Amino acid sequence: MVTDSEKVAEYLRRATLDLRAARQRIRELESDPIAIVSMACRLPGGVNTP
Amino acid sequence: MVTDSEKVAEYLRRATLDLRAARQRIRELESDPIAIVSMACRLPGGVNTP
Amino acid sequence: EVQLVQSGGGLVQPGRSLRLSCTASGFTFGDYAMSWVRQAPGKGLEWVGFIRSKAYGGTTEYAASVKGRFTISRDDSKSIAYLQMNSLKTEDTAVYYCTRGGTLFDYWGQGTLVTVSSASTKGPSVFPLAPSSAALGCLVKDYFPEPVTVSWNSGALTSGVHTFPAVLQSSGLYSLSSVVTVPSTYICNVNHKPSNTKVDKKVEP
Amino acid sequence: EVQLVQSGGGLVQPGRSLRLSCTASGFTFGDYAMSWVRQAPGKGLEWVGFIRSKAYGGTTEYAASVKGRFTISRDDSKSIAYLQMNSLKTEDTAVYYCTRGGTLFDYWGQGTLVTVSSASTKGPSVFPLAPSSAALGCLVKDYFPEPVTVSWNSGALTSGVHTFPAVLQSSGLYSLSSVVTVPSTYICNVNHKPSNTKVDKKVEP
Amino acid sequence: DVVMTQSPLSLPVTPGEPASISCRSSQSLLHSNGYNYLDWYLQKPGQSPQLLIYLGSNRASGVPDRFSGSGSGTDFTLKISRVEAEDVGVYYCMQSLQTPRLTFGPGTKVDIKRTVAAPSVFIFPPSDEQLKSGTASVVCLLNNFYPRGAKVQWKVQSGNSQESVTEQDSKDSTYSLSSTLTLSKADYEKHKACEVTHQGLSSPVTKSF
Amino acid sequence: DVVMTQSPLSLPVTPGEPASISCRSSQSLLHSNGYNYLDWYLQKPGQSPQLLIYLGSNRASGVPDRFSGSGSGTDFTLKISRVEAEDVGVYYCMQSLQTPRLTFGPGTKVDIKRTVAAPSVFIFPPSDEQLKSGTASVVCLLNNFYPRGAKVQWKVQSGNSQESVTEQDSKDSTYSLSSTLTLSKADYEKHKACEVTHQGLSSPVTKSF
Repeated sequence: MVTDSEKVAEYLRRATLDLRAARQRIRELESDPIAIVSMACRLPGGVNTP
Repeated sequence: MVTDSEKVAEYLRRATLDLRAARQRIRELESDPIAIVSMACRLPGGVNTP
Repeated sequence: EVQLVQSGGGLVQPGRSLRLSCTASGFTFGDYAMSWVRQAPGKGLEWVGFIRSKAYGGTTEYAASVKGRFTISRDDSKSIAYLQMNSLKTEDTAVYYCTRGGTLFDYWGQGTLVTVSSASTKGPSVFPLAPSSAALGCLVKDYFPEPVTVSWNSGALTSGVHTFPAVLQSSGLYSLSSVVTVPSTYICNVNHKPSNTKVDKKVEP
Repeated sequence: EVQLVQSGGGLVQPGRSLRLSCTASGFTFGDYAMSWVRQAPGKGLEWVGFIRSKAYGGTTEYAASVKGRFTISRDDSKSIAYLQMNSLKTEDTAVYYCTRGGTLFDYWGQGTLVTVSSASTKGPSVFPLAPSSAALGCLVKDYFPEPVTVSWNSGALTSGVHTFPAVLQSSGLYSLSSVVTVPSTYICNVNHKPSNTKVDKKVEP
Repeated sequence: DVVMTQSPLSLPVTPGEPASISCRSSQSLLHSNGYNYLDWYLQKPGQSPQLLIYLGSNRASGVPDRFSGSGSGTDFTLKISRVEAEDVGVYYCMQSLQTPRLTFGPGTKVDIKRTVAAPSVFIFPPSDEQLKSGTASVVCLLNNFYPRGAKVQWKVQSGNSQESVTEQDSKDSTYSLSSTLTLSKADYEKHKACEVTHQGLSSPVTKSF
Repeated sequence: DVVMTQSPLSLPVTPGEPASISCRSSQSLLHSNGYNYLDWYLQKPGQSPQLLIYLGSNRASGVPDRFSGSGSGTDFTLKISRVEAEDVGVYYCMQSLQTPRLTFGPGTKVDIKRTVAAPSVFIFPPSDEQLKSGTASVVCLLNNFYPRGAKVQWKVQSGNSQESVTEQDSKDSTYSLSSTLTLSKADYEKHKACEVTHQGLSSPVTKSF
């Protein structure tokens, strides 16, 4: 049978994983890095590509 | 002296409070209710107040 | 994201062996105990056994009904949990779920059906359920294995139709019945791929 | 937001009593054990005692140095924890912190200074620390209670100044010294409000 | 000294409105660490089980926040603030004080609330194509009733009938049932009906050849 | 059988750069539940203590995420990914396996890294205004050194000196110290200097009347 410590390990793990997922979600909403995937342009002197 | 359960109670409490604060932060960033505190207007026919 | 991908079941004869696998992805498999839980058709969920993580000794426990026939193992390098099933019996027929956790079952595989039977492939027999005085149907009897599909009028009639779950008879063959309601031009179309059998039958008094 | 607001300390004579309070806001006080921790001037943090929440029996524990003189209680209706200190001794002089938690001290009050002394209010004596051959200062000796402030040239000279923490002498009176460095027109201005004493003194060989 | 939980057998629900599932244990689940060792699971039809709530009142990441749990000691509740139609299935409260749990138990069958409806019963006789074989199948159908729990008895009997039930209909929210009495052509000729019961019926109902 | 922790006595740090504080316990802090019962606290100068990390590696809500902890068994580390100047103070690692904790211990004194500097020593004699009173104060000043730890001895002695030290200067990041030898005008006339030590000095240093 599972001891009390073995069960606590699983519950506390779930609580810290819940926290980790919430914190990741905060950081995405606030400061997720944004890729510049490409560029295009029309500029003077025929500068029509980057 | 404090038992193991009494100490676990305090640690698990901190983990669930950390989670609760993170979840509240998510809900603020995503869907915090916004008060309309006042209004003003200029509309036809001299309708210059709400 | 967390995934538990199950494979390795299917049809097996009594006395024979099967090994089910659960392939994990998206978490550290080696940190979790892993459990097997099974569900006989139309019944409740029964605990089969579980294996502890290496952090807690890597040992197993088993339900008394499978002890000495089933064994659980794990491969932490491939992130796979196994259920080795020997000396299989008809009452072992079930969907077998793998789940993460030994006490808290916080993520579950999609399940693997294991059917233990000595039956041979057999096309069904169709027989009509006709009225007399607003309800008729077909009886699709004595086939193996599942499934068998049933439409009415080549899928034109759907309203009022009820196709029932198959039942397993004492003979080892399945049987279902489809019905539909209409008062006062009625065919059921029965299809059993495993034996390459198709049948249409008209229902009237 | 969580707050722990401390009050009730100050100056007290040996043998007398004081009750410190910690008034909590912004959380459910009644769910937490509450602890007292103290810090003698310039020393480490010493555990004084704690009280359990009602959920764990409401009982207390105490450091052997305060047992039988100090008692902790709580009022869950007002959200206050108390430290009752009787038979106070000079070595009880300290900043007393209240903190939430009996094992994990996850939120701390701002601290309450408790000074145990039989000394009378006494204005300081100023004496010069003059050079001979780039550093001079003043010695501000024999005052009570703290604090005493020190500027140089009515706050015109700040560069190179070092005003030292007061030290408590065996007599029960404090003494600090201020110094400043300049090579090759130098007054220290000393202010001791509790006795309404002001003093300026010129430093030269 | 075995620790069991019980919850209601069935619970009709209405989307838009709240629902509550009660749970009682044979023994306090309150641990010295302050938590109740009680978890809630859901098995949707044709899906695998999923965790909802752990240690009485903690909602796992990703579970919709319309689910919450409360209670203490021996009495617990799962609350849905506003039911959605996708919430039907079997809910289980599972104690974790004593392990292993050998079974999840019968759980609470949640389905769509509707007005009671009685089974429209029908009896069908064995076909002649089948009697030529050597066996006789006679069917008794109980169509569109609510809630589940329609019973059938035969009188040509025991140990020679099998029954089957549909899932709750997506349209009218009712169930249907088929029973099938099986005897040999011999034992069939040697005689010359099915008795239904159901709460939506005033009194039992029979249908004979 | 008492459970103690030890961390380094001092740790100069550089803002912009990482810092690590090690911790060793006399006994494993690993519990059967999988966690190490080790918490980290910080006391900034003139402020009350604050929690940073609990159970070895969990960061409490509101603590800056540049702080983390790791380790297991008897060996633990607090890591600051990039130190800020506001991070100076005393760090404490505290075991929670055995309670109560009677003391927080000496902790690790974190201050601003700079190049070693030796104390510019000065001796001042008692004033005449003071000798008229009846007591003699002679001061020995150790100005602008680094790190802390400048020692002073007197030879007119023991039990008649008191010393004081400033906090790390906001500009040059050094410390200063004052010692003060106190004897009666009697015992003072009856004789007719202070010996410093410090790592930034090649050898001890004396200054006499």
